[PDB]
Amino acid sequence: GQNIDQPTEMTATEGAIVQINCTYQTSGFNGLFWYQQHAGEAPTFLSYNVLDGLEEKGRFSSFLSRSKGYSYLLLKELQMKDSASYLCAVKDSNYQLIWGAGTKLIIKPDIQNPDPAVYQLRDSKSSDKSVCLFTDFDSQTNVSQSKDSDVYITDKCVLDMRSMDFKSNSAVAWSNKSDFACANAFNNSIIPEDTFFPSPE
Amino acid sequence: MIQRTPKIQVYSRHPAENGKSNFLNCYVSGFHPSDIEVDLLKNGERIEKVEHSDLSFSKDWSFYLLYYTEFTPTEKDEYACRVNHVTLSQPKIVKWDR
Amino acid sequence: MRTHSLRYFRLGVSDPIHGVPEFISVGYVDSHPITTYDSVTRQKEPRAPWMAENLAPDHWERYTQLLRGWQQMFKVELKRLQRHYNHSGSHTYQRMIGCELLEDGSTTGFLQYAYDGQDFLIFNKDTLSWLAVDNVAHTIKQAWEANQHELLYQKNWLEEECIAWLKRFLEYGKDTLQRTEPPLVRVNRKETALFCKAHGFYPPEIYMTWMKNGEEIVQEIDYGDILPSGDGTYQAWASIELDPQSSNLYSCHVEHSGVHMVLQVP
Amino acid sequence: NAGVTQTPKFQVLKTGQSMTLQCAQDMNHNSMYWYRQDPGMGLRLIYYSASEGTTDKGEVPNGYNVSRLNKREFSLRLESAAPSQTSVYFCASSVWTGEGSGELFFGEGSRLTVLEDLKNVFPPEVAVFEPSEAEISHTQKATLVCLATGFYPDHVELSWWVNGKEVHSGVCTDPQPLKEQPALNDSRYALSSRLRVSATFWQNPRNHFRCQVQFYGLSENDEWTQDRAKPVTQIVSAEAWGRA
Ligand code: NA
Ligand code: NA
Repeated sequence: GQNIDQPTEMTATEGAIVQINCTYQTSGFNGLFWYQQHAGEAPTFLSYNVLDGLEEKGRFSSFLSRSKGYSYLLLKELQMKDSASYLCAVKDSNYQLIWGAGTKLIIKPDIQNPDPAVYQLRDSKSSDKSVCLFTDFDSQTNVSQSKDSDVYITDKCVLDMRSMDFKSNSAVAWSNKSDFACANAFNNSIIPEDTFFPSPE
Repeated sequence: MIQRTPKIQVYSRHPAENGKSNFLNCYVSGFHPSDIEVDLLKNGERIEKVEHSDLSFSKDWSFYLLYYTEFTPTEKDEYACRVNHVTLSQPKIVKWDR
Repeated sequence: MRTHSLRYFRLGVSDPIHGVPEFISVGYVDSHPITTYDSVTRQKEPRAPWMAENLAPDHWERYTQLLRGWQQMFKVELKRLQRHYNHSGSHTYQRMIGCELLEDGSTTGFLQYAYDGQDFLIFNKDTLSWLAVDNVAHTIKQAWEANQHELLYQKNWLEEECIAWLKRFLEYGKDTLQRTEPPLVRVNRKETALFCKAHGFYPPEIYMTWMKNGEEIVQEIDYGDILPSGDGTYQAWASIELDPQSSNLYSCHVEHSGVHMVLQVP
Repeated sequence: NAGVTQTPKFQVLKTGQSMTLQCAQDMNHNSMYWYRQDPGMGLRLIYYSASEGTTDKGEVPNGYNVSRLNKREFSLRLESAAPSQTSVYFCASSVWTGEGSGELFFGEGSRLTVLEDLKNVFPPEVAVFEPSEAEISHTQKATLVCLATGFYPDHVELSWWVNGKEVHSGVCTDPQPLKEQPALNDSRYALSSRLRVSATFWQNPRNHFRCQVQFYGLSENDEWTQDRAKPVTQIVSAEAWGRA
């Protein structure tokens, strides 16, 4: 049959270069498309190739080799706004579009001054939950999901304070258990040795 | 605009022999535009059961057609093809010659 | 193999006579029609039996949809040309695309348009540009050449896709397209000239000429058209005027599908 | 100007319910399409319309119907909704079809969830948690956290409001919800968001913070028989004031 193959997910560092591959086996060829789709949004057209070679469009370049049946989308000087899924699609001999599953591009921010810490947020009088914030850690740190059923841990989020040109990673953990404490909330993750744990009470 | 008059050629499928069943062809070609009217004639009378191919296209943008019917040639019967086109002030009749 | 070609035609008429379609599209392999579509049927149908037997209904349903779209675009384009020419009445718009697979393995590819049966725009797939015949075509040339990606698409379709379709259709109807029926050649006199006629031959490509004492005389020869006989074979002829004041050795020469033939007139 | 406009943004359906998705384009395009997007696979064409006056089935026509009402509009019809039709639907258009280089213009998308029983639908519980004092003294920054928990399906829009105005700078919301019970198939969801401001901005006692979650749920015609409150479309929010 006809299949389009691209990697499920790619992770690169801010400011670096990433190459997203797309190989296709189709009955006939009338061009290859690349689309960008931010999470929760509509795909938007990026590029079109039908003859062999490389075409540039700002920071993005698209290459095509008809004989090898593959293409790549080249992203230079990666920025955080490049975080999205990238969809490749090929028109076959009957002008039908065959879509690849898409590649999710994750961008690690460059944290100039890491200050990893786990903070206890103040309780809410309308909630029985205790909330902990693991924040300001380097982008190489991964946040593992909870191994306790009544403890909930979200994946890391990259926050951008525009006025100060400041970026920081953070993840949240919460629970209503009596023995839940921020000192052990992220115990299932590999956290930096210098992580700051302020005193309770 | 340039309007091109049709070229009319009347001929038999096989080398004709009196008494042998044959096909009388009228090949109309080189005309433009596409609207055209063709009739095969037997002794000056229109032949009812006459078939024709679909309108065909040439590389020089003109059109062509083939009208034909099954017949048996005799020394007495005279055959012709009558064609009408916007480039013709009156119908043109081309007789079968052999 | 011999030289083979695949071609698609489109015809658009702006103010057609009642019952006459405003849009027609027909495909050919060599001299054989293979597909047909018009604005009346609004369906793509086979015109050769070996096409219907090798293409699934999914193929005809898909291109029927594309042709309905191509019909609408053709009407919009003809509407635009006739407005730019400031022409009233009924006018014709034509398109021809196709390719050739030559005997030596080389390929050719072509795409061009016509207005009122005359050349309008001709595509050059090597320079990737359109040749305009007048200023109405020049305006269209500017708009089409601004879309560089579509020019590249046309080059790929002509050089790659068209050739692949041709080889595909060539295999489907090889019993028809790749056969050889030699011509039957005869010479007779008519008042006074020598007519040398061939008939019953396929493919239609044939070369007939007269020679006088072993020397060609093309200006003297009258060449007849290669005409369909109606049974899948073709016929042709060539005449030459007879000189009544001197004896000469006339001979009809016929070449067809790699075989040469000589008929000396006694 | 508007491009491709499709509605509705979200929709919950019971098995067997009817549904019509609207799509209009104002770009004078001729070709329109209806896609569905599912995890782990590329876009699949449901139906398409090469030009006004003709439509044809795509790769997955079964369960759907379309109407090319005019040159601008191309509606998708689900006559008897099925759980397999839970997906994100995208309508698109192009200038023409049968050409190589013409690209597609996509609408914003429609997220449909089809359920056997509406008793699985829950609105979110929303709470705001004020910044850590240790964070303020260590970093001179203050991070508030908003938790939206226990909602189903994942049809929520979270936003922060500072002094009556919606803000986006300094805001990070989880791009994907968290399954509260990851083993269950119909698990309720949790969503977290952070708003980080300077310490001086948080320490202004007049500054007001609010996180709002728009939940898309049931409507008037949806039948409800549970003891708890009917989980209709609603806004759930919580607030906090600056602390000096
Ligand atoms: Na006339
Ligand atoms: Na259906």
